[PDB]
Amino acid sequence: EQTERAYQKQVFHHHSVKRYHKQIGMGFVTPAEAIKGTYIDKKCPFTSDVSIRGRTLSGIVKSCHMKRTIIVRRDYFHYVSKYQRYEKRHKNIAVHCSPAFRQLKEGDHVVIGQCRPLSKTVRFNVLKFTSRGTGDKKQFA
Amino acid sequence: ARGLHAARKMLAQRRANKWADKEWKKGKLVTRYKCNPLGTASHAKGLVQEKLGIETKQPNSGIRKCVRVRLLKNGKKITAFVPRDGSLNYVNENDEVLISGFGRRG
Amino acid sequence: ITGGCDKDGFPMMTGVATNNRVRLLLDGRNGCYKPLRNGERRRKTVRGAIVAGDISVLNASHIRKLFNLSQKDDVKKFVIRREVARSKAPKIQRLVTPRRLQHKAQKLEAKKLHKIAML
Amino acid sequence: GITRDSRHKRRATGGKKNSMQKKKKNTMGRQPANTRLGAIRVHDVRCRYGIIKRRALRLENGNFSWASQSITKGTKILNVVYNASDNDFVRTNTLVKGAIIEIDPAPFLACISSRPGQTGSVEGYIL
Amino acid sequence: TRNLIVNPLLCRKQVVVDIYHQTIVLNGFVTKYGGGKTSGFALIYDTLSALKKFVP
Amino acid sequence: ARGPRHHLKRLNAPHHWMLSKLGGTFAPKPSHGPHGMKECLPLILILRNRLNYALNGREVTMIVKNRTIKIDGKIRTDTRYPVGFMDVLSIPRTKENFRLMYNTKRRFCLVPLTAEQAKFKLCKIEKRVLGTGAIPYIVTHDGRTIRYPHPELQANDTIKLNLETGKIVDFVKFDIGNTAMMIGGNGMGRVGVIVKREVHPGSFEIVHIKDAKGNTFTTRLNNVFVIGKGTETLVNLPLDKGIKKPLLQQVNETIK
RNA sequence: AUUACUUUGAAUAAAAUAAGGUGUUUAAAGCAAAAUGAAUAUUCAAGCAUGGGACAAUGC
RNA sequence: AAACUGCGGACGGCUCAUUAUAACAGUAAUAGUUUCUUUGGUUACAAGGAUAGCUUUGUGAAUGAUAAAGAUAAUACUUGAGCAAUUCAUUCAAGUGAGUUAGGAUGCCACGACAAUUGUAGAGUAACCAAUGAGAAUUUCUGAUCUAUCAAUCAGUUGGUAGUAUCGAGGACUACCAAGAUUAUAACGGAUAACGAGGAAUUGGGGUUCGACAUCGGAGAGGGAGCUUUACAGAUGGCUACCACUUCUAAGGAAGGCAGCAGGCGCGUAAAUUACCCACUUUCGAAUUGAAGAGGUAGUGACGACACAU
Repeated sequence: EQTERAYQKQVFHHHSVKRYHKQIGMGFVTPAEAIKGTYIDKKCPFTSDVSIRGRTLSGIVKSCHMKRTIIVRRDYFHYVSKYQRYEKRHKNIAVHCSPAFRQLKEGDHVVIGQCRPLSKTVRFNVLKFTSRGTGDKKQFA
Repeated sequence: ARGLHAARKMLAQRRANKWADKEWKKGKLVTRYKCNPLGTASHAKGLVQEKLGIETKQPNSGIRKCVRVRLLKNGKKITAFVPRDGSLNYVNENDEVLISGFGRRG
Repeated sequence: ITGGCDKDGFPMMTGVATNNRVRLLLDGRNGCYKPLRNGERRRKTVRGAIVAGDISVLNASHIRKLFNLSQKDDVKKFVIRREVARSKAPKIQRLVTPRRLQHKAQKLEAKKLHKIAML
Repeated sequence: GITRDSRHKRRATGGKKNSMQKKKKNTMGRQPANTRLGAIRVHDVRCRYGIIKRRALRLENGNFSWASQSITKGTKILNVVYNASDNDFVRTNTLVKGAIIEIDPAPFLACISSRPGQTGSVEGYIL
Repeated sequence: TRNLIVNPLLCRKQVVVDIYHQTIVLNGFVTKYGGGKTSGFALIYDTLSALKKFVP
Repeated sequence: ARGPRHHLKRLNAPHHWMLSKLGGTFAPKPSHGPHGMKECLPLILILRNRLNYALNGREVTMIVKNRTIKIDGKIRTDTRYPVGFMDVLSIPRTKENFRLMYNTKRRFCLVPLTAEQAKFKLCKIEKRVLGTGAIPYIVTHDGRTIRYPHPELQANDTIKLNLETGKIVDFVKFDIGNTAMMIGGNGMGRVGVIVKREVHPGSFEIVHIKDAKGNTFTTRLNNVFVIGKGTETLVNLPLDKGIKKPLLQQVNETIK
């Protein structure tokens, strides 16, 4: 929590300090680990000053090797008019992951939400996740 | 490959198989502006240097009057026919001559 | 002395100091150039402060001050009246000059009347 | 001039971009003014849309604050001690936000909490 | 003949003339195919006060 | 495009401006004001096409600058003033007054306003915000900012505005029992009674409107301009009474 | 439990395509005239909402 | 008339060289930024110098060339008298799906006004809140021609922290830490006789080819680069330096950029008058009036389309 050069503090800090947390919008519960946890993240959708605007997508987590940021693979089908047939496609999206989702791992379906640009590529935030199977490689966030 | 989701191969197969088209490939390779003396140009302007008589092919028997022309753009040497009878007298050297193909396309 | 142009009518700059007219980005800031555009800095070959051979040619509010012209006298006779064959006093600019019942009627002393700040 | 566009960067795949247009004024950039310790000297910059930015070059006095006592009085800056970004900023005594500096509490360790290159003044609190 | 309307603000009347063969300004004088019948658009400004100022 | 544009092309203008395709190269771009680019009709169009007073734009300047036309309570002298919704028009010189209301045929219509009834103009509130110093206020559909309104007045209501006094008279809430004139897309120009509203938190709120004869259509919430309460209309509706004819008696009648 | 599919809508620049009307004398044209502006039909591929779950994919 | 001052030439017109997820089309966001103009609302009986236009002396062949002196005004530049918004630290807390949010309060810090304003007869100014404006700009999702005689590509590169700069998020930039990012669903690279779209030619259906060019969006003004003015320009019918050209010449020197409108050379199979007018449409301006090679008219014109002679 406090191991870097600068003093890491919440964006909205107020003396009781209290664990700041705001309520996200259209029917997303606040994670339990975002309340009792001692972590500090400046880009979390709940305990920080980043909102969730219009677009909202979902995908499968494939990479869990970057700090507080994961890559979600979304697979769809593209329709070709001439041949009246579809074709498999995919796109990789870099999504910021808050430290609240402690059990998040590669290969788990994840719902992501848009926000203001957080990095050069990361502009989506993880909202909720669902557990799935195992493949002997328990790579977490 | 007939499947509903199998559109990747059918587009790949059609792309590869289109290159065997002798005429479609000709109009897409970079040789019209390189190997064809006319190129996309309808006609060509040049100068007359040498006059030829090309003997007709085996079924026929005669001498076809012809000229050798060097263009003003590429500078290559090409052979041109005389469209009418006795027109070799009218033709001269170092004069503007227009060359535009024949009945068959190039 | 004073300023002056060059043999080719190129002003000598009191700022720079050269013996042959040099070119620098110029405007009306030092008078040597008249900006055509807005902020037209032109590199014009103007002379320097040196007076060497190339230089060759070396060369009522405020009307309330023409001579102590105060205001309260309402003097339209103190103001110059050169005559032409008309008696022509130029004007009397912003002051308390005689009429002054357009100024302070509503344009300066309505003012809480033509400036009302109310509830 | 300095620019802040991504047209000169590389894609996530390592593919170098190709230039379609020259530099534009909408993505301007200006050199930093490392606010050092010296006589008060602030230059006002003419930003876009006509707004004015106060660029501080050298300051000595900051309006520090105390949160446990609710008092905000100015105090003279002594020297830059700790910076969270570059230790080389300490030697130059550059005044930037988050720079731990020491002061003598004559009217009362301080951390600068403003942008002297933008606001034009130094303010902080008590650690 | 035809249509007669009076402008209440420009002090003029708009009329449509039809030929069957200083205060009046005649424009649009064209005939049919082959000649003969001719038409136009006569404008009358009555008083000279409005005419001298409502004119290009 | 180094900055804001000053010319509007003839073919880029909104289609409901009745402008021809061979009339000219450019169209009169409305100046900035209370109404939007595609939500307003320029004053030049009204006095050249809808009223036919001026043959061309040469005589349009010799009318508006003569302080002859009053927009709402005040008077405007701009040749391209943005004249949008039903804000009143007054020309005392010709003893005729109009109103810029919509119609079912996707246009702007000029209903006749009598002298007595031109003194008021209903305005739809766009937002309610509380400024600094605890001074709340509202902004209406023409951008008009007024002082302290009723504390019950919400963001999406309608108010009865006065011209000479510039005061509030009556306000109608947005409910399930009101009548509205549509100002949007497919339904714009229609009059009906709000019967149901469905709210989707993510994107939009959608309402259901049923006509007087029983026709039902659907539109977005931004397009709901309340015109009255309890099947009552506070303004004079256009010639076709704002009802939608389903093309059944459009081609047939126009033959005869 | 999503997705796909399927049905309805919302909103969506004009011009252009098909055109609704209109004797530029016909026609190309024009939206004009003797109040009308077509509801004008869209818009491939995506995005939002909704009725249905047969055929389909995702692990319990 | 002038000239000072204000506004405008960042609109408009032209061309398609660059450009291969770049731009562009639909779509969602700006609770991540935002002006100019316009609209609604709010917050001493009058100080001071100098400056053009004005008068007088010149230079050189001169450019929209040029200096000194004597004067002369402001709604040009400042002084001066009757809260609004900005930064920081603390706190109280109601619309919205969504906010320590609009908003209020506490304490210093900074700017701090409503022209020291104007016609005898027909308004203006200074900041601020909000519309403008679906506007401009950044950004989300999907979608693009051929090529494997292109299979591996990237090191500011991928992520994090702190600062810096910007109008603003952001490796946009700097410092420290980790090794990460993409790829057979074609990454990386190469080609174009590649500006993209609405659309055009032709089709029973399916499709193939074209789209520089009416309109919208992008870029540029011979080639890059750097800046000034201001609300918007990295402006080029603005400037500065170099590269390549071109002009007058008193031989000392000066500026110029027709991918604007006519016209010329060259290139070619290939394409028109060195005309008139702001009267139609519209823009700019101190504003009914001035200007507009935009726009309209006039001339050539067998690119084409319609009717019709012998």
